[PDB]
Amino acid sequence: ALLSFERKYRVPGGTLVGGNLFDFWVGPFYVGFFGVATFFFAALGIILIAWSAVLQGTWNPQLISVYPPALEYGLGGAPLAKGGLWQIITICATGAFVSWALREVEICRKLGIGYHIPFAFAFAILAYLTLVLFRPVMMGAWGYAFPYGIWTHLDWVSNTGYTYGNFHYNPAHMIAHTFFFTNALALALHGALVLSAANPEKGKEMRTPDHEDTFFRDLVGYSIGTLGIHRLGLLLSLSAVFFSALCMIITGTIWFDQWVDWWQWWVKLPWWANIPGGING
Amino acid sequence: AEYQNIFTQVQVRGPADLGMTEDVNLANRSGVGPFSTLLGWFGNAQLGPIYLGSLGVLSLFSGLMWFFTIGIWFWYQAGWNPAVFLRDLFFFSLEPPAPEYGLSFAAPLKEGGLWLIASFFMFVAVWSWWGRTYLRAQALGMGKHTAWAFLSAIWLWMVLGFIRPILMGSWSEAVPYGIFSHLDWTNNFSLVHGNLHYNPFHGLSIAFLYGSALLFAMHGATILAVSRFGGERELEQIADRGTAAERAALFWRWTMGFNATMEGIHRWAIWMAVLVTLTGGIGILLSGTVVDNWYVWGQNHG
Amino acid sequence: DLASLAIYSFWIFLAGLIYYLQTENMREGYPLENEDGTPAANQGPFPLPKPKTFILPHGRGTLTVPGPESEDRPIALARTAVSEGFPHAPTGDPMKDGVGPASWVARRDLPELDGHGHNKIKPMKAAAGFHVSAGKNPIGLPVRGCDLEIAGKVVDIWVDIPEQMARFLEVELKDGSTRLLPMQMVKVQSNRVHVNALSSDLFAGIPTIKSPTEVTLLEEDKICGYVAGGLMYAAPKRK
Ligand code: BCL
Ligand code: BCL
Ligand SMILES: C/C=C1/c2cc3[nH]c4c(c3C)C(=O)[C@H](C(=O)OC)c4c3nc(cc4[nH]c(cc(n2)[C@@H]1C)c(C(C)=O)c4C)[C@@H](C)[C@@H]3CCC(=O)OC/C=C(\C)CCC[C@H](C)CCC[C@H](C)CCCC(C)C
Ligand SMILES: C/C=C1/c2cc3[nH]c4c(c3C)C(=O)[C@H](C(=O)OC)c4c3nc(cc4[nH]c(cc(n2)[C@@H]1C)c(C(C)=O)c4C)[C@@H](C)[C@@H]3CCC(=O)OC/C=C(\C)CCC[C@H](C)CCC[C@H](C)CCCC(C)C
Ligand SMILES: COC(C)(C)C(=O)C/C=C(\C)CC/C=C(\C)CC/C=C(\C)CCCC/C(C)=C/CC[C@H](C)CC/C=C(\C)CCC=C(C)C
Ligand SMILES: CCCCCCCCCCCC[N+](C)(C)[O-]
Ligand SMILES: CCCCCCCCCCCC[N+](C)(C)[O-]
Ligand SMILES: CCCCCCCCCCCC[N+](C)(C)[O-]
Ligand SMILES: CCCCCCCCCCCC[N+](C)(C)[O-]
Ligand SMILES: CCCCCCCCCCCC[N+](C)(C)[O-]
Ligand SMILES: CCCCCCCCCCCC[N+](C)(C)[O-]
Ligand SMILES: [Cl-]
Ligand SMILES: [Fe+3]
Ligand SMILES: [K+]
Ligand SMILES: [K+]
Repeated sequence: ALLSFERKYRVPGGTLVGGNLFDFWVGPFYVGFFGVATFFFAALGIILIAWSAVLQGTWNPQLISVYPPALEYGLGGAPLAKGGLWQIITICATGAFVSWALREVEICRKLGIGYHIPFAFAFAILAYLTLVLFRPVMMGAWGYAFPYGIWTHLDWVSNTGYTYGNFHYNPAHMIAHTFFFTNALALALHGALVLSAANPEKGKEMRTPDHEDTFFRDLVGYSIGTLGIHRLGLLLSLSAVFFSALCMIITGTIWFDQWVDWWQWWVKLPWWANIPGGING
Repeated sequence: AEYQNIFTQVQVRGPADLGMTEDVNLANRSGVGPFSTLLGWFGNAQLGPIYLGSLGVLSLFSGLMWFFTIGIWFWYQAGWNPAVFLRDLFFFSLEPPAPEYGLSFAAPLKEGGLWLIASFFMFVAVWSWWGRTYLRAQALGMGKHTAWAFLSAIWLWMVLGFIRPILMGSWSEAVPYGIFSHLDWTNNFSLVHGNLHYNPFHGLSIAFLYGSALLFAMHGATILAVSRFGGERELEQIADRGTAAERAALFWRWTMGFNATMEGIHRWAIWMAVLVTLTGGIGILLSGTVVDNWYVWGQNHG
Repeated sequence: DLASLAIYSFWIFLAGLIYYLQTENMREGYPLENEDGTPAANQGPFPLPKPKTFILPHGRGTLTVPGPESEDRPIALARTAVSEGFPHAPTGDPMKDGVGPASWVARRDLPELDGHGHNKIKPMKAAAGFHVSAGKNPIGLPVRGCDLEIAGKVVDIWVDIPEQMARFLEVELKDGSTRLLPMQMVKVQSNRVHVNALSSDLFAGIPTIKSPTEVTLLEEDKICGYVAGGLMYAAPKRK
């Protein structure tokens, strides 16, 4: 089926591969070549996960886990039952994500809009590839990557972090955390601002962006504007993920001690290292 | 290549915009500040005006009182030596009363009496500021969504510093005012309760937190992608849908099989974000009051 | 156990909320339709919400959604297949007909008003006190199309007065008439403005506006639609 206004936009064209061959929909879903790619990769990966489940011996979402090859295997293959499945599933997953983004590009071209959405998605994809590919390879083993299971990958976050003490002290992770929390704050405000203007007091008229600017200036003395708030939400979000990937790309590679000790470079600065008093004197 | 609308190419300025008046007491509105051309490359260049009624000055005053009360204690921890004050800036901490003093206000000032003082100023400043978010919307005839969302963040903060200390019987449970010290508080809170990763409300908080970065990435990218049809003029696209709103909806429908409206997306947005601190506050509130170990609880309840 | 009760309750509340949010997002484009315009059999598992009504300011009326839904325009497309789900070929010139990436919506043929009832968007010449304040001022620059030929010259900027931003460049063509180009679709360079969406020969076909000092929502959608459609539709013949 189609929305009221949809048919005028369902024209040929936009594809990057295959010409008219996969230029069609399935219900609401656009296909394209990269829809087929996504389906193949995703279906393969899911099948392998269900297979890796019988080798483990459980069909329970909260127990199915697919661990990478152990550190003994370095950066080479491993028997399927012992981390080859994880490796090929990782290839499927990279395959499906990259396909999904390229499928979004084709939708972008058919609709005459900018490419901002798959570009933004590519930041998430690179965070994933940091954990499963870039950092493992820089560290010499696939075993440093996280397992694919609901609770076991949480255990991996905890064990990886505590390997460096309290992980809060990773300074890139400190910046990332700030962008995540700022982003949520911006999201709550933006959503509440537009809705407070579109849904004013009972019986009143629908307010204007002018009211939206006025409201925030009244409140904080500034208003970023309706174009700016969308620039902002995108920038906070992608920066959060960038500094996420950055905080882990540097951990276990250029820095591998307790992150709390990294901060001693500040306190042991010559002009104040040895003054008495304070917490470190 | 194509222009991406991330940064303005040509700024234009006109007379300083003093804003809608509606029912606002204009006597309490300042005059406009300067114009930041720097800001103008990303958002608005105009600073000010700001409204500052009595509730306004109250909030602002107790906020700095909270802040100076901490910084006073930080100087004394530095023995008034400016060089150590900077050197140890992230290590100073204004700690709450020890468990001995319970919920009382009897503790000496250098043993949590000062914490309670700064906390009082914080309490006053936040709650008055909350009233400001309601009142400034009322004066303009707008909905109360902003104050309602703000309440959700206030929820967690209230739980961390007030409701949960009270339910646990002592101020010692509350968060200390300090950079590194409250990070440590966070880590030790998790260890003491058997790993918050097993708190189901903590997991939900993360899903909404991650989700907010997902949704605002999606949303912000979508509006930029259709800003070549005026997409960011959202209120008028709500009142009279344009090709911008239709291409936006259809991108997502074609991608994931369903889509939003120009208004509805903002309801997804406000809820994604406010559920972060809503589930968050619940999960903290339950910790040590009802559940002492989230691993243990997880063994019996799922 | 209280925590078990709280989390079970929350999952129920979260399902009601998602249901609520999904229905709220069906106030446009629903009911679903077949490609021929009739109601589709399968509408999904979510019902239409009870209508709501927005009170527009400045006597502009109201909007009630969901409501009866019509494109309120002819659509020059035809099926390319004998079953559902394939593309629909333009029966004419797709940029002239306003289909595909060249599509426009029959928005109200009035201009958008600010909070004081005045037109949101004015050419800068008619905007008291408005001037270029940073970046290269485009007024006077030649405008170059994607075929690398000059199609015109910038003669003003059309500015959003309440938000104080540039929204269109007004470009004058060889014949002395002007067009509006969306600001978001030009690249202001030091010696020119570059428009990659249109070749020089398609500039004359940009929809024109009826009054030289305002632009209506309907006119903006035709201009924006047309220019954006050039990305797919100019690319063959020129680049
Ligand atoms: C991001 C930094 C860390 C990490 C740290 C944490 C922590 C800490 C927590 C989670 C939590 C979750 N994480 Mg994790 N997580 C990582 C990487 C991933 C990846 C990935 C491929 O890169 C995926 C798919 C997930 C998925 C998940 C969900 C099971 C859950 C809620 C996420 C959410 O709402 O996100 C925002 C996104 C949305 C709202 C959109 C919808 C996303 C849906 C829910 C994802 C479903 C995944 C599905 C179960 C996977 C199998 C797919 C099928 C095989 C096809 N994580 C890395 C290693 N993640 C939480 C939890 O409760 O876990 C038990 C939690 O507390
Ligand atoms: C070792 C650390 C522990 C752990 C311990 C805790 C503890 C303890 C808590 C969290 C909390 C949170 N954690 Mg955890 N957390 C861990 C692992 C993680 C991981 C991960 C990758 O594994 C992630 C992604 C998270 C993420 C999160 C968030 C979802 C959540 C906070 C919501 C929020 O925004 O609060 C921030 C928002 C607020 C505090 C509200 C602020 C509102 C007030 C009103 C603002 C006042 C401003 C003031 C006046 C100053 C003004 C200055 C201005 C400039 C003027 N945690 C591990 C297992 N985490 C919190 C939570 O909710 O848990 C359920 C919490 O308390
Ligand atoms: C960069 C800023 C943010 C950002 C941004 C954006 N995010 C986007 C877009 C943008 C802009 C899109 O355009 C796109 C989309 O359409 O949205 C609706 C997308 C999407 N973001 C998803 C998940 C998501 N985003 C997260 C984070 C952020 N996103 C950050 C914060 C997180 C976490 C953990 O935080 C999650 C879980 C999907 C919903 C969706 C891809 C679907 C897909 O690619 O389908 C194609 C693939 C499949 C249908 C399944 C493939 C199955 C494999 C082969 C088998 C499984 C392998 C796997 C490794 C197993 C893991 C188990 C688990 C327990 C560990
Ligand atoms: C999920 C829900 C999200 C969310 C939601 C919402 N959050 C809101 C609203 C909503 C909806 C509002 O409506 C309201 C507001 O109006 O927004 C513009 C507000 C707010 N959320 C603030 C901070 C915050 N939210 C956080 C969290 C989330 N919130 C989560 C993620 C976090 C953390 C830790 O994560 C923080 C730090 C303030 C900006 C503001 C309160 C001001 C106050 O109560 O002031 C009272 C204090 C004062 C008036 C003065 C205090 C003096 C200061 C220290 C200044 C000294 C300056 C010095 C001289 C110079 C240098 C500066 C240097 C120190 C830097
Ligand atoms: C240059 O130096 C000068 C002196 C000028 C300065 O002023 C420098 C200032 C500083 C250096 C200040 C630095 C400030 C910080 C480092 C702030 C750090 C604070 C945090 C990290 C906050 C963590 C979370 C805080 C929380 C959760 C607070 C909760 C507060 C409660 C909800 C309040 C409840 C009230 C109480 C308990 C008091 C009793 C209640 C009544 C109602 C009476
Ligand atoms: C992982 C994909 C990232 C999204 C990329 C966004 C910009 C892509 C531009 C595509 C143009 C392709 N081409 C060569 C046909 O023009
Ligand atoms: C969150 C960003 C806050 C920006 C604050 C801007 C302060 C308001 C400026 C008021 C100017 C008053 N004065 C003296 C110039 O007239
Ligand atoms: C309003 C958007 C709704 C987003 C849906 C969030 C999915 C939650 C999955 C996280 C699971 C958390 N838990 C309790 C199992 O730990
Ligand atoms: C949080 C769990 C993620 C589940 C993904 C849900 C995607 C639903 C897409 C539904 C659209 C398909 N259809 C035919 C029903 O329209
Ligand atoms: C969601 C409600 C949270 C609190 C419910 C009642 C518990 C109050 C605290 C009592 C128990 C605390 N303590 C110290 C005995 O563990
Ligand atoms: C965490 C996000 C939850 C997404 C919820 C899934 C919604 C899919 C149903 C959309 C209905 C599409 N339909 C049939 C009405 O067109
Ligand atoms: Cl809502
Ligand atoms: Fe928006
Ligand atoms: K315990
Ligand atoms: K002028």
